[PDB]
Amino acid sequence: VQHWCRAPRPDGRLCERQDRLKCPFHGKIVPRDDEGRPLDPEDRAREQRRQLQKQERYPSLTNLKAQADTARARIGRKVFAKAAVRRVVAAMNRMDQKKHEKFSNQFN
Amino acid sequence: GKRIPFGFKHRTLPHFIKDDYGPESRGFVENSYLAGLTPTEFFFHAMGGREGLIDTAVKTAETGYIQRRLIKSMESVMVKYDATVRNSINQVVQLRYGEDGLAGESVEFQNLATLKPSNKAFEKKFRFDYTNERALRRTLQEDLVKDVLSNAHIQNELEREFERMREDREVLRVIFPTGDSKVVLPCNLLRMIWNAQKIFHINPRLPSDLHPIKVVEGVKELSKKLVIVNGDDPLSRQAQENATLLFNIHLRSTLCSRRMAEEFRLSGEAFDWLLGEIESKFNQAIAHPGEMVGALAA
Amino acid sequence: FLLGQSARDAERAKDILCRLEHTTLRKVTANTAIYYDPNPQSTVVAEDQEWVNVYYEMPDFDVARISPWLLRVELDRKHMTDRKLTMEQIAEKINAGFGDDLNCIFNDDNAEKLVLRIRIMNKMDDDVFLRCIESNMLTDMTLQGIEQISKVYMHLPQTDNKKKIIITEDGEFKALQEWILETDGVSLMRVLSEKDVDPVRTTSNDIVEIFTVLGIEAVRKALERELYHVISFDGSYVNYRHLALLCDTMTCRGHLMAITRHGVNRQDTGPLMKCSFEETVDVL
Amino acid sequence: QANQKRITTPYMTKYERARVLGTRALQIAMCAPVMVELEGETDPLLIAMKELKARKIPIIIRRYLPDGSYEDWGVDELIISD
Amino acid sequence: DDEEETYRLWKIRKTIMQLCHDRGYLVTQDELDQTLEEFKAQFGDKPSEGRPRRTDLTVLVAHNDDPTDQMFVFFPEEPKVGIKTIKVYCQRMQEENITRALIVVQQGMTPSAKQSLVDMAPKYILEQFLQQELLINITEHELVPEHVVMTKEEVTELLARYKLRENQLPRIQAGDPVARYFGIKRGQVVKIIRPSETAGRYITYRLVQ
Amino acid sequence: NTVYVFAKKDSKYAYTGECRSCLENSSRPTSTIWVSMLARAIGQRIVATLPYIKQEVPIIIVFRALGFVSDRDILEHIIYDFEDPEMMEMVKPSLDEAFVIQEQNVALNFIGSRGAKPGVTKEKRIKYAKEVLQKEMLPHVGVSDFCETKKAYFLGYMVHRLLLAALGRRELDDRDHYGNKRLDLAGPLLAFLFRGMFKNLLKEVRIYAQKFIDRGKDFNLELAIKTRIISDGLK
Ligand SMILES: [Zn+2]
Ligand SMILES: [Zn+2]
Repeated sequence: VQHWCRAPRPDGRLCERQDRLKCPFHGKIVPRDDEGRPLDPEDRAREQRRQLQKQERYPSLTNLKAQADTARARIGRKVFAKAAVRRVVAAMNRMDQKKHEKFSNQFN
Repeated sequence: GKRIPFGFKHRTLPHFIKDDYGPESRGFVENSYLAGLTPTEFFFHAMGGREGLIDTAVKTAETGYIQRRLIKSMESVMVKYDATVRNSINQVVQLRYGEDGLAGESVEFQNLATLKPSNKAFEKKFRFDYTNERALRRTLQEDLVKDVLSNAHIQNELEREFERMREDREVLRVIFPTGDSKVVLPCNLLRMIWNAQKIFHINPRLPSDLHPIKVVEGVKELSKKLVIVNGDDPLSRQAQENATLLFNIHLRSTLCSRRMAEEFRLSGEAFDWLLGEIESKFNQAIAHPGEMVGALAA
Repeated sequence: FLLGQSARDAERAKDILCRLEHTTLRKVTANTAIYYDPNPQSTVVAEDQEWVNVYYEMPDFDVARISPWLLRVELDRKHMTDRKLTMEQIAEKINAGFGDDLNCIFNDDNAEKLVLRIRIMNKMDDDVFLRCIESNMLTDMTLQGIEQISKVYMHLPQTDNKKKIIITEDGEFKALQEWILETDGVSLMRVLSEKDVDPVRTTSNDIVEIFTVLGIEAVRKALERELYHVISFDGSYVNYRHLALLCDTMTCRGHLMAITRHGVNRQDTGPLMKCSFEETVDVL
Repeated sequence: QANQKRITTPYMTKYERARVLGTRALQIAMCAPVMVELEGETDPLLIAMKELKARKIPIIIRRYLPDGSYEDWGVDELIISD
Repeated sequence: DDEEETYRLWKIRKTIMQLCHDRGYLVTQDELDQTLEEFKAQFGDKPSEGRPRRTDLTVLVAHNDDPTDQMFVFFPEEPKVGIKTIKVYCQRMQEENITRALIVVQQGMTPSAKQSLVDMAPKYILEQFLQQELLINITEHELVPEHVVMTKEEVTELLARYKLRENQLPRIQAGDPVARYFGIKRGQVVKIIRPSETAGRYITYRLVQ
Repeated sequence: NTVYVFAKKDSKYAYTGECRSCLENSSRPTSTIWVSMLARAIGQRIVATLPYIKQEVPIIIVFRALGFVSDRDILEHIIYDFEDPEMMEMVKPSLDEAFVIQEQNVALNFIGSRGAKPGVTKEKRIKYAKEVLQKEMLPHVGVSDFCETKKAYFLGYMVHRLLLAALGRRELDDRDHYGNKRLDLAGPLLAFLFRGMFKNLLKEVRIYAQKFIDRGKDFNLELAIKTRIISDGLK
């Protein structure tokens, strides 16, 4: 992993992250010079366009939707779904299938 | 399918030490049936034989069920007087029995001559040569040489037969992407050719009497006599084209005008007999209507 | 059947292989643990603290929203490479599936131990909750490939029956010794539509799935093929008329008909033949 | 069917041959007149074979076609092979 | 992420062009084979950001002998196409005065919408296709033979030849992959030509159901 | 009287360790008991299928109902060595499943509420559970009362064997091994018949004695004993 993210950080430092493909904090990794400008002018234009797009874009009573509208509720809905638990049980049963395969030579 | 299993606790028997993977321990019999078998080989051999016995004694039920089930499925399909194949409800199952409408007890393995040979070898072997007078003198009698070498009608006929064989080669290459010439077809043409040689004492050392245009024409009328899908309207003659495409390719190539002068050396009488023979032996291969092909297939 | 140069060199074929095979997260995870870390700046673990503080100082993702509860997961190298795969894509997938609620971060693919962290960031408590997330992630987070395709094999077929047969410029036939993939699950719909998967020759031995994906004449030819292979496996021989008649009887109505009381006894044969075959009382 | 065109095969099949011999033998066994000359035969089937070989059996074969029509051939019109 | 996308959209365009060519319409050979880079040039190579947009891709082709027999090809965008967009496209097709069309959904079609397709059939004929079932042109597969839809005159010649009723032919379900590709409907007879190893070539017929 | 851990591939139980118990004397037929481990929170939860209780029961309950109430006293009987972590986290989920029932009488209610007939007084319910856990569950360990430390050790052994089978430290029992089988010669078969037929003789003598005693009159043995019962039954 040789090429570095090298994007201009808000602190004036260039990123030293050694990711093969993408920077988690700067999107796709493009080759940058010692001062962080991408070598390809077209890549620089695309990055500038992406940055510009990103920059552009009974009350006194409790609302039950507050609990329903939260990350934890969403995750609980996703994981505790009948389909999801069924897939989990299937995978764990295949794990059981391997520990059933732990008797090769003998009768088992 | 595996060596003897460890039925004791990591032992095949109590005569061996544990975790013994040697050949003796898992059941390798290093004795002939004439030298005897030592007691452990006797036991392991008994186990193997028992597998065989149970197999013979437990396959049979399922196979019997399959036989019954297929029979009841297909039983009432039969070949009709229309030459079609139909079921009891009278719906079509096959417009012609087996896509060519022949019985199965009269076909036999044959071998397409033109499928495999290279383009140059096919050129060399199946293209009649009417220019070299040497070979024509060696193979054809004098008069035939005169006519074959002067006339241009004859020469064009021969070039047309080669054109048709080239077309056939491409059609075969389409049908048989893998180049296997083993195909099963009604009349055995190599054997009929050999028979005809023997019946008429065809000396392969003297120039022959057969006129190559006789070969071309006689084969054409023959191909017209071998009728599977009768009729005259366009649809019936397209069907008759298709039903015998491959027998006609094979016939037209083996029964060529060059092969027949360099390989078989038949004479005019022999050729007439051969054509009559192919016609009859073909006409006796056709399915007899009323044949119960469903029960036969099942 | 591979299409391009992938037929010849092994590496391209192996690329396509890993691009078909299903790779859930379990297959590429070494070990996991649910820690209790209130302060990211001071992890309980020492060996991770470097890249930890390399990430948490820069505030792209809030530290206040983060819960004290942690998942830490260990990836093992040789598995991690076998699928020609890197933490970037796994990070990507975990972002995709759960969205943004599940924070993820991960070190660089240089440390001897390949590590990344999924501590959440926003009935059952968070201790139970992160166990549920762990189980769900390990079970059904698809990283690659196509479900219901477990393994995928590769070989150069000795028998000409599977080799690539071509007509050279001289008109002579010549078989080629090239790369194939024999799988273990079946999803033909997807597997056809892929880069360098030859969509003209790749088949399957599962006639129903063909019949759904290719129609009724496709399944007629396929049914012929499977039967011929079963019968003539042991060198035996059976004429073709009989095999063709069985196949054509069995597809003559447009749908696949089974040779059973369900398919044979449900067509329009008239009551008496039906009662003869099976299930007499109901029929009559 | 128009008895001018006849689509059916001009050969006596094996089934038609078997049944022609069987019927004609049973009719000889019932003292019907025989059409050819007998040397010493008394088997009804040997005589039926003699008649068929000479093409003198007075039977017509009615060949039903799957549409519904039929064709009325004499056994002497049909090419017998065996 | 995007190159896959432009590749997919180009392939689907290619298979639809072959589809319309075999369904009998006029499609210039350039469209039968338009290489990927040409598509990128004409429509853009980043559809994901929206260059091209799927709405940019619609096709309109004209039948060979009859110029008024025309057929659309609409590419909606929402993976699960609602009834509303079906109303939109029906109005589109109605006002421009064409009677045939296609849809290429991505993830599916709302049950109300497939119901609207089915119920309104006698007025105009328009069919559903998926993305995934167009990335491959099935009629090139080695198993699937060469089907050929026959005209009514040929059918009556057929049934006069073999003196059989239509119900005495083997069937092909109207929802078959190849009936759908060919767009045949109940009552039509599709002729198959496949090569047989015992006869060379064999022609069979199938009535649609 | 020996514990056999099997596993059925197409099944809803990862494992099941049965014990076809039987008091050595031919007193009653064998009363089987199973101690299974539910298939794949989704942690593995061990349960037992006692005889004459209409439902499966978490084992930790069956330990509570035997008077070993605290959790640690139970893990003394199941886990003979507190160092192996893996078996401890194998037992953890099942020790959570029944955290709710924490005292002997509560667990005895829990068991006896399943059983004979729903609407029954409390004391009969606890007597029912106690009668089961003594007389019917693992008789070969002992039918007498105060056999509860023995019963607890044996049930802990059953669970130990199950947990080893799941952790893979021992092999699943083979069914066709003859060490596991017993040939059943004329003695045992004919004693099975005699036991049944003698029971029926005794019931018939009860009927006869009862009718004549109900009519206020004495009754003769020699007419009470319908001798043909044993004669013709064996014959
Ligand atoms: Zn960076
Ligand atoms: Zn960054």
